[PDB]
Amino acid sequence: MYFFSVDPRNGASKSGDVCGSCCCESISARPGEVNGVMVSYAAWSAPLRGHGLTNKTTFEIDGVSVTPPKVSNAFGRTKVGVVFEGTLSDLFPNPEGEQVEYEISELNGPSNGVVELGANGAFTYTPGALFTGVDRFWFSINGNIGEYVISVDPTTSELPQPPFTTPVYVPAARRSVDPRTHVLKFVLGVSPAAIPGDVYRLTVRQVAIDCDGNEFVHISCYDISIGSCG
Amino acid sequence: DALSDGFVRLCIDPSLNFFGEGCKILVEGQMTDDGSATPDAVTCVTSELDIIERFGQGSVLTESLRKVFCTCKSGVSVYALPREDASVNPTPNDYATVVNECCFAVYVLSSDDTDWQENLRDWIRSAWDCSKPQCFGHGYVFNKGTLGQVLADGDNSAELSRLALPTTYPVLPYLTNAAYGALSACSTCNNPELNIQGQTFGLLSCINMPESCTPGWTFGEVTQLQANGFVVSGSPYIYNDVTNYLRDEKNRPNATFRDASSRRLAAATGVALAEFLQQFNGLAVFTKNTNIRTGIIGTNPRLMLGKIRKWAQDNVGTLFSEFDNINEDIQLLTDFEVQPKCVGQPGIFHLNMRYRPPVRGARINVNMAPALF
Amino acid sequence: CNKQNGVKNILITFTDCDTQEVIGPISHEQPDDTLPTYKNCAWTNTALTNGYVQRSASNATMTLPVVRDLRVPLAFYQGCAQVDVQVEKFDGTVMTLTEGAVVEPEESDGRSVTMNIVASEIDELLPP
Amino acid sequence: CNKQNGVKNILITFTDCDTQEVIGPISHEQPDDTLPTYKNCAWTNTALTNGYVQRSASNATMTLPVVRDLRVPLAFYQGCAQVDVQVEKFDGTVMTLTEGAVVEPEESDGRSVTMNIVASEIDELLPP
Repeated sequence: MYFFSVDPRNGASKSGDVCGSCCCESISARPGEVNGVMVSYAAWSAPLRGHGLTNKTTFEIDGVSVTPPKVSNAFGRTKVGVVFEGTLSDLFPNPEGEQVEYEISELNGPSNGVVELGANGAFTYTPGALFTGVDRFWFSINGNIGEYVISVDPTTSELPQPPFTTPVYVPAARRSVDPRTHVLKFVLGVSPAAIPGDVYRLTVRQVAIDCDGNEFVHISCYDISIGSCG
Repeated sequence: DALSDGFVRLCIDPSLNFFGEGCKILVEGQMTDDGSATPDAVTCVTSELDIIERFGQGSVLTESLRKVFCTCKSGVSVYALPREDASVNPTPNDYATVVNECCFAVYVLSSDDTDWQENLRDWIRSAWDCSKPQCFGHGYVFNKGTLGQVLADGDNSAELSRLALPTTYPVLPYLTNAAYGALSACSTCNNPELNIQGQTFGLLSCINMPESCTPGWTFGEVTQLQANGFVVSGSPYIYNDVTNYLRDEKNRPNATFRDASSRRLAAATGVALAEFLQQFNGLAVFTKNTNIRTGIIGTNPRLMLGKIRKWAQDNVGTLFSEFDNINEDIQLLTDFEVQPKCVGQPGIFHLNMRYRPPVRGARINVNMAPALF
Repeated sequence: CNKQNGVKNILITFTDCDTQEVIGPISHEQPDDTLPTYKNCAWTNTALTNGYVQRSASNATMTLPVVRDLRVPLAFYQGCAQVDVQVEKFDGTVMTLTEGAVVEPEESDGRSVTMNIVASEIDELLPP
Repeated sequence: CNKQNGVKNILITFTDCDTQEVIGPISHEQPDDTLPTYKNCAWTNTALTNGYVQRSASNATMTLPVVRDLRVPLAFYQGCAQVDVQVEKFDGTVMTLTEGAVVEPEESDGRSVTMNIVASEIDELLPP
């Protein structure tokens, strides 16, 4: 669990501005992990004697070094109870001539089904009986990692399309704030397809509140460094 | 013969390096097609084996690099960022990706694109303040034209030395700029303090300018853009080797980071301070009831401040000047108190120190008064 | 005011002058009520005549009694190891010392030594 | 301040009479309490009979003990290079000697040399 103490935006910080520094904080992450981050706004919100923070936090993800992926992702659809078939060769546009070692990691496999990988870029997915939702599984074509999404329908018409989860993301609703101790908690999820060495930037906009209901904004920045083996 | 039982291995070799080459210098410019090299990718360049094969016959980068190798031939592991062609000169912004962790001290850009120069400035700056493995280094670039333009084609950017060139300057700017940067780099590898100026040390060797009887910038316009930070060159020697730094946030009068030497010294002190602080790793920090127990490797903020002040007061004289008030400049602003026992993460002990480079020699204006008896 | 005289923390770092291996910084405990002594000025004076004085160069000294730590060999206290010491009093003062050298070793009994450290300069941090 | 007999700065500049290389001006530190000693009058005197004296030509001498700087070779102090020395006392006096030559070198141990410098003339500055 990461723990950060926020700039109090008082004065001493960065000798006023003379210094400046304020280089965004560091967050080391590993592809596949799902960690938790806490930030203590006390040093900034304690002098502002009022009703602490509010549940109006905002996040943003932008990549400063991305290394676009080699293998593309894919989406498929099927009904409940009926077995699904698919190929795994048309997802790897190879510029050079080489061999394709298809693989499905047992760690990041499906959740409500079973997949049998074919001998030549094929796969058979039997979904879990008496189930209707979405399913994902992560393939490793020649080392390059990608995800395959399957939508099982409740046999009636159709299910919508999920948004193909990003390398780094923050869960939709898993954030919280304790107005008693001025602490904001959230989760940081790293997809198994994030390439080591890439660097993303996360900016957090948190709003406090005075004694009468007005607002006080604060913005902070962190660099998520996608590294391998820790 | 002898030497037929081992215990000696003669390795006669006319060419052989044993100097722990250092001081990397990145040179960047335009190529031409024939250069068999990947555009937009930091390339190492061993020696003058590849003249145009991977650079290009006529490429400005080729000629600049040639001048660079001419100036000095020792200890500088030259590099290259061969930007492609487009006239609308190419304006890269890629640098962050392109030049990754590798810490090139001296940057040499061969162009007059204010945009390109500004981008290089930004990269160097973002390297100084932020960036992990704290890189370092000054940037060298030229600027040519008439007073008005050159005087108004430079901001308070301290990360660059803008060699000013007259509109009639009868040389290709690229050559002179490259030469200057190269010489500075080669000289300041072991010792940074050396002010590259005047005739003796700062005489650009490989320029062979055609001797004339009238300069470009005359005394007036010179005196003018010496207050305004520029690197006026008179073979031609260099003097007033300063950077385009005139003003801190608003209080214009400021002379700390004027001389390039000051900047290089600041870098040398940064790396030394880092290697010093490295000792303060993997130990305790009793910060509530400081009573460090017998037989434990521990410290408290006060002892830290003590040791820091000690180191500082020791290094006084060579790395920086005498602190006016050492108990104000040094400050080990910590945050440990915030950190609760319900988590282990230590390590925010930021330190902020002031800087006043060692005072040097300058104008010694004399006034002789002849007389008789 | 002037809170009680006395020492609170004593830190010592040993560096063997042969293998350049470093140990510490370790804490220590006073063996009795006496306190370490100091002399900061690196220039002693000598009484000349008629009020004048000869200002020559000299060394900043420090005398410090400590209880031997049962994991550091006794030789490291007797002057076979370069030492860096730091003392902090109750009133807030701290005295740091780097590249010290134990001079004039005195015979000890194995549990309480009195080291006569000599260094180029001792630095203070007069309390806030 | 006034009334302090002692040295404050000692500058030495070495020039090799073989390769014409220059080193300095490097500062030095006194090894003990002895001060550098001087003689400015370049004319020695000899006691004749009945109040007279034979005024002959002589040199300006200087005796200077200094700690060898671990960057300059020892040979430069033993009379193998031309030296340019310049001293300043605490009371303001500063004595300059150029193009001196170390005469009659003495044995040394490697850390404290005693130079007997001979020169044509020494100048004093006589604090205001």
